[PDB]
Amino acid sequence: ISGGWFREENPGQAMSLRVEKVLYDAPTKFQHLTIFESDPKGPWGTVMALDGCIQVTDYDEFVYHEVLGHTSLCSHPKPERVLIIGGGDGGVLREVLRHGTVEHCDLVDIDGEVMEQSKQHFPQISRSLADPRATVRVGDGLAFVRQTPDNTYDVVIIDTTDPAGPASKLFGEAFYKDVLRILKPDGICCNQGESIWLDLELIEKMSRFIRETGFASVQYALMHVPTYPCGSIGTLVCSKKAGVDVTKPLRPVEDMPFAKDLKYYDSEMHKASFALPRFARHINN
Amino acid sequence: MPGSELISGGWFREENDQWPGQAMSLRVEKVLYDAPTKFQHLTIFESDPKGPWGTVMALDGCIQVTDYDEFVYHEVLGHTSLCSHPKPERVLIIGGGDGGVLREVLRHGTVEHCDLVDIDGEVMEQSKQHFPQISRSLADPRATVRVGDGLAFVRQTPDNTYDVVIIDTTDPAGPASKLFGEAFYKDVLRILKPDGICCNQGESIWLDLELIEKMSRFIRETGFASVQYALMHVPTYPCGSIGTLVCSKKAGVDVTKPLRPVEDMPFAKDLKYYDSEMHKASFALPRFARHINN
Ligand SMILES: C[S@@H](CCCN)C[C@H]1O[C@@H](n2cnc3c(N)ncnc32)[C@H](O)[C@@H]1O
Ligand SMILES: C[S@@H](CCCN)C[C@H]1O[C@@H](n2cnc3c(N)ncnc32)[C@H](O)[C@@H]1O
Repeated sequence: ISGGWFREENPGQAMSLRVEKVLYDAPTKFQHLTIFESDPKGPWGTVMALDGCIQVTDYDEFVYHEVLGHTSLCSHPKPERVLIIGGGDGGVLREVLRHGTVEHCDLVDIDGEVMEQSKQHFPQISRSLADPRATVRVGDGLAFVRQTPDNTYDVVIIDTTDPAGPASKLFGEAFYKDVLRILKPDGICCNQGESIWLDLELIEKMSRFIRETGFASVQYALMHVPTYPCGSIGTLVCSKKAGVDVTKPLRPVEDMPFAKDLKYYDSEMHKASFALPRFARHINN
Repeated sequence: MPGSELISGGWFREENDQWPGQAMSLRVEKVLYDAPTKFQHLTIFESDPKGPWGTVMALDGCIQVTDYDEFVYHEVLGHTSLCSHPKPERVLIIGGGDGGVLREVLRHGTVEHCDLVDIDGEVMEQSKQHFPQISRSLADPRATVRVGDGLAFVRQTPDNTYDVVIIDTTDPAGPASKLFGEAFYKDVLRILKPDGICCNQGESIWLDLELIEKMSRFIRETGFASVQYALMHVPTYPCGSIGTLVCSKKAGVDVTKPLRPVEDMPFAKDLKYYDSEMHKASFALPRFARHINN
């Protein structure tokens, strides 16, 4: 409520944001969705949470959306067809659609209410959802990839909630076999790759099963997000083709017309993301 | 501003008007220390043993160290600076009474002596009592630890005394206030030898960007040839990161690329965060902050 504290806890730590006004707080068909304006004496703006876990804020949203969208597309030689699983807020889709190469993007999120509330309360995040290059569907991403042809996509971006709720299977090897299949030979996959502080064991598990399922290479890109647990998150950037080094940008964004509208990502930051703290560096070898 | 009332209903809550609208919280298993010293409010507590954080120290309600992530800031301060220097033999730490940066500095076989001057002797005594893995080098024969204001210490120190000066302070509100000022950086530039390096506690790009820009400008104006900010990942600092301004007295020095890589040192494998790839990556800043570095 106004003057209280949205508190995110799931051990012995919580990140909290002061509330100015609650805009929406209700059950969807799948999740508990909350949207509030945080204290205007702070920089956060409007905040969206799902099942108690912060998803986007006005002040820092650009980080994760730019890192997912551009690290993957600038690693691809000519990304024309893209799939986003999850991503119902539209942020990754806004970034992907900056690229002049993209002809079509399909976005599939299980919760149609996330798209609706993002259109109502996060116009700068959701502008993309109406673009005629995108087909936006309500549905489970695991079912979607199981109905999708081999060799459909240049890039697949898995922008999901954590393993504990409706995204559970999207962190498993069966799903990843299907993502490898629906990618074209030169395809790239990236995901919501979780934390090196909280989820190191899961990142090592997934990096190994993704490689073993048939991806030629898998590297974790670390990013700074103040409102995600412990202040960061990462993405596993995976290449179907051997001999690809996703840690150096193949097509640097500085050669693109929208490079100077980005707030976080550029080529120095792309290369820097793959340097990991010594305790974690074995992820990237 | 803050003291004992941040410990409320089972938790320490990092509420501060230096970061409005937010607060990191850690749960409290047992308060170990909570009292005003001669200069600051010192709080030490054991966090939830079900969590990883261990013991936690705060000053004037600002989290300073936890057991679990202290290695990050101490390794980055200590090794980014020394690894940027051709032969760092004489080092000064202003602040740093927990000993963490000193522990890292003393890994270096080049160091003949390090002086440490912290205003608050209570911080050193409680670090020895409650953070032994952090404070393990305070009594080293290669260190001299003194209790006093760093502003006075630097003004008394002769020209051309130190190869590296590390300014490991609390925030600008309390006793560290003048350590974020031009007058003080004048003295640091003077006490450095010609090929000196300094670095500091350079605050947050998400909360203090305007302060970082101001320090960067006046450090260059005092006469330092180059100033670059290195960003690092610290979960228990506000917004989950902090930085350091790494400054070269001499021109032609690229502090962003290690001069003496740590990998050619026998203790490289002992570090938990820092290495040369992390050193080079730390100077890459989000586009909105990149003007701090050029
Ligand atoms: C909000 S987005 C994360 C915020 C940063 N863009 C995570 C989305 O993942 C969706 N999600 C969770 N599970 C699934 C499945 N199984 N399929 C598709 N999308 C899903 C969920 O409905 C969110 O809108
Ligand atoms: C705890 S240390 C930072 C935590 C990571 N090592 C910050 C130290 O700055 C000291 N400090 C603050 N002001 C000054 C002055 N003016 N002089 C010296 N040391 C100072 C203060 O007593 C802390 O122990």
